Amino acid sequence: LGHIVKTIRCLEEEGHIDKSFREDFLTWYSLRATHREVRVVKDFVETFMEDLSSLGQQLVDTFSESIL
Amino acid sequence: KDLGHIVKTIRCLEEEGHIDKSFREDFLTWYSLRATHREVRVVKDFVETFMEDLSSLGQQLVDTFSESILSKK
Ligand SMILES: [Mg+2]
Repeated sequence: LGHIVKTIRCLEEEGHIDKSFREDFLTWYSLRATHREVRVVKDFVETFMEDLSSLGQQLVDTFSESIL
Repeated sequence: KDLGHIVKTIRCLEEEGHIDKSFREDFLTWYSLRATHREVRVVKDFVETFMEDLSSLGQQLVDTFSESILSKK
């Protein structure tokens, strides 16, 4: 749930969604999203968090290689 | 403009626990003083991909939410 909120705040701060959407989405997610819809959201966010992790590794690897 | 994207990306990595403060600081030093033009290009491409993925995620979440509304009918 923390990942969902973080992601949504990031999207808002970058201008991809507005405040109304942040509120509506998070309310829906917590209280009205079905088990299937939650699974859909979680998979999208999970993929994103995995790609972010991978990016971290790539940056760390690039830095390290440059040093030796 | 790409510079702000790099800083955003780095903050994201830090806030998610992928890097620590020492790495962030060293990375900035490395980027400014030691990174080759190729290495800088590699960093910029990684960050661009991340900003595009973030945009895409937004669309996916908005579309999922929209679909959920329609399915109430
Ligand atoms: Mg986390």
